[PDB]
Amino acid sequence: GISRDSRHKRAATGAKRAQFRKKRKFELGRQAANTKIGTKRIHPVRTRGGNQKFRALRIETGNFSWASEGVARKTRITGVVYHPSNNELVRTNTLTKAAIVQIDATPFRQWYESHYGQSLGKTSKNTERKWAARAAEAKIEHAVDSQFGAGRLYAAISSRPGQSGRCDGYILEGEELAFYLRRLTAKK
Amino acid sequence: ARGPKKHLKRLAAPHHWMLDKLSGCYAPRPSAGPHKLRESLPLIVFLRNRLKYALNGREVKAILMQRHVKVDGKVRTDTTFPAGFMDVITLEATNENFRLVYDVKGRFAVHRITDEEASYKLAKVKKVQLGKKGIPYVVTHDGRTIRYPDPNIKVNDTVKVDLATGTITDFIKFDTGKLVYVTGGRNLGRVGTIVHRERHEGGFDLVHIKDSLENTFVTRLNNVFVIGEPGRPWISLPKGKGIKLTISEERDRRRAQHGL
Amino acid sequence: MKLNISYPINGTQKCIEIDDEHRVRVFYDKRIGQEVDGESVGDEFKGYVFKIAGGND
RNA sequence: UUCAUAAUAACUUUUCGAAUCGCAUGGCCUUGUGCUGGCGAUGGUUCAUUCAAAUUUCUGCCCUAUCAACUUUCGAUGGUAGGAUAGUGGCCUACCAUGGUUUCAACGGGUAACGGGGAAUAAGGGUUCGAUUCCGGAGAGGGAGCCUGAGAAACGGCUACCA
RNA sequence: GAAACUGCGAAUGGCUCAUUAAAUCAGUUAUCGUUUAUUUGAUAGUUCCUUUACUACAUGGAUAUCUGUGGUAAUUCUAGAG
Ligand SMILES: [Mg+2]
Ligand SMILES: [Mg+2]
Ligand SMILES: [Mg+2]
Ligand SMILES: [Mg+2]
Ligand SMILES: [Mg+2]
Ligand SMILES: [Mg+2]
Ligand SMILES: [Mg+2]
Ligand SMILES: [Mg+2]
Ligand SMILES: [Mg+2]
Ligand SMILES: [Mg+2]
Ligand SMILES: [Mg+2]
Ligand SMILES: [Mg+2]
Ligand SMILES: [Mg+2]
Ligand SMILES: [Mg+2]
Repeated sequence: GISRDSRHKRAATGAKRAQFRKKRKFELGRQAANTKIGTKRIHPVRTRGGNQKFRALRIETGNFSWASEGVARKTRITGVVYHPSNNELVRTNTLTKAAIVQIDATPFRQWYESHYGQSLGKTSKNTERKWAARAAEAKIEHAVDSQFGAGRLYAAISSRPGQSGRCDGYILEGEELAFYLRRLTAKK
Repeated sequence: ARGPKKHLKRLAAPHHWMLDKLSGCYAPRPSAGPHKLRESLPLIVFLRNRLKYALNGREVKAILMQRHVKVDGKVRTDTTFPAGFMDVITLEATNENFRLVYDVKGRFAVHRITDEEASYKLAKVKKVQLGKKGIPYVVTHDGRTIRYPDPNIKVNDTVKVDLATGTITDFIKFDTGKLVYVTGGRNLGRVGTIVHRERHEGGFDLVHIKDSLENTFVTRLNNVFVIGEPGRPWISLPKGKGIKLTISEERDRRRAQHGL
Repeated sequence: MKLNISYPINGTQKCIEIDDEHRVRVFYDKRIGQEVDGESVGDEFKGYVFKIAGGND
């Protein structure tokens, strides 16, 4: 149906290319998934070469990830917080690649309580040396700390949730993190 | 149309079958396998047109079902298996083993090989790459992939293959002054030495290859298959031995040799 | 009209042609997947319990 | 090369890792019917290869200025991002820029045009023809839409509307 | 071994030339830009989740062909139970 033909597109100059052949399967491109965050659902699809290519549908949760530490968790999503293609996907709350989003952050705390155990927002004798050997490694970039206290970090998902099925993404850190915050204050 | 093609029409039949213009609308499509459509040789052509052990396709089919036929160790019951270049076809009834090697003309030849040497198959590369479990592996243009090769088996360099077991006996490096058999159209089935390797960025590696007679010629690397170092090629080659004579030279040898 | 009665366990089943209209009027306005009584269907059937499943226009 | 490949982090409506099958009945006694083992079949993972597949590079078409402008509201040209796709992409969407082609014939029209291999003619140069045994491409009354499937926008499949 | 499900095939061949004039097509590259059943080559001790009494020498109920019960003016239409 929704084909990807170079057949259509008039032409490089203008010459309205005549409809050579009825459009083919191998040219096709299916309906856009635009997956929400409202009760976890996935349908697969039989693509080229068989291939189960899972289409995410109202996907809740995805494993959003640190940089400094290098970790990700069974992390709940909250909402579509800013999408730099089209703002249409912000209000409808449709999740998409490179969309800025908010992360429940409780799993990012619970695991951080082990990793270092210094706590973010504001027992046993030999562990105290592993606790002491670790920690004071990463100080974290302020916005992430306040967002840790908010229970709502700023990720920027990088899976393709109509292709993949998985809604797995990436916690914003540093410059890009500093940038998308300015756009969030511009939009709000 | 609508996916891959199942027939192969006889005029389209690659010429080095030497398939007959008449006596069939179709040709046997060489099935999928280790060798490319036109570079292969399906067994029907081999057993019928070439050797004449069968008088028709029926008899070839049965010949494969009873089953003394063994292309590269394994048996085959496939009338149109791609028995390509280097493929050791052993018929245990008659003991008439054949390696598949190009006559100087270009068209493949019956070489009635030993017990004996027909036991390894020389094979090229292709890749060098690595796979999962970090295993380094080598691939032969002439079909197979062989695991765990010697690190300095490089690309466009031959490899002797144990064939029955399927491992590595030995390898010949590719470089200057090394006997090289040829598998490219016009220079196809000639033999020579190697002088240059024009490197060329993107547009195909060339190789300047003087024969015994020292008539120079050029090919591409992909159409070249290193049979050894000069003097000792690792395969027993047919009468002619990769020389490729002139037209008058062939006319001379024919009308000189008249022994009734 | 005809009926298509079938006993499960024994595996014995029969044609019952019914010309009398009152006998057939019990089944009217029911749906495939329900229980029926033996007495209202006829005089030959009494005490039985049918199960309406299946049919044809 | 952001490659092959290897690591640290996890997830996941946690894929795959044989509750499968035909011939053969061997080897040790801890003398149980014990533990053991041959020749095959299919299946199944990504890597290979083959058959291919989609794109795509360059260059190349018949007549017409009694077609000199055309494309850009309704993607035209480019960009950023996504969306989709097996995948590249104005293939689609948002926001932005104003490009793009043109007398070295754009655009338009015509074609009693499917393209090529070739054919006839036959000094050389050529002309005209190529529906037609091979190779591509299309189509299965039209135009759509899709199921299954590795591969179909199938039509000796289906859904519809027109005829 | 009829029948049937599963498998695979029916996207091949065949016909035709309506479209179609940078489109197709020819050679030429490219896919470091992709899918590829089949093909013949390759190959998975880690499923366990505290480790003093647990399905593994084998887990479950269905559905077809069948047994009949039928319809129809028609049809390679098939509804119910076992
Ligand atoms: Mg066809
Ligand atoms: Mg290259
Ligand atoms: Mg990589
Ligand atoms: Mg695969
Ligand atoms: Mg993109
Ligand atoms: Mg026409
Ligand atoms: Mg023409
Ligand atoms: Mg033609
Ligand atoms: Mg015509
Ligand atoms: Mg054709
Ligand atoms: Mg007609
Ligand atoms: Mg159709
Ligand atoms: Mg057809
Ligand atoms: Mg038809």
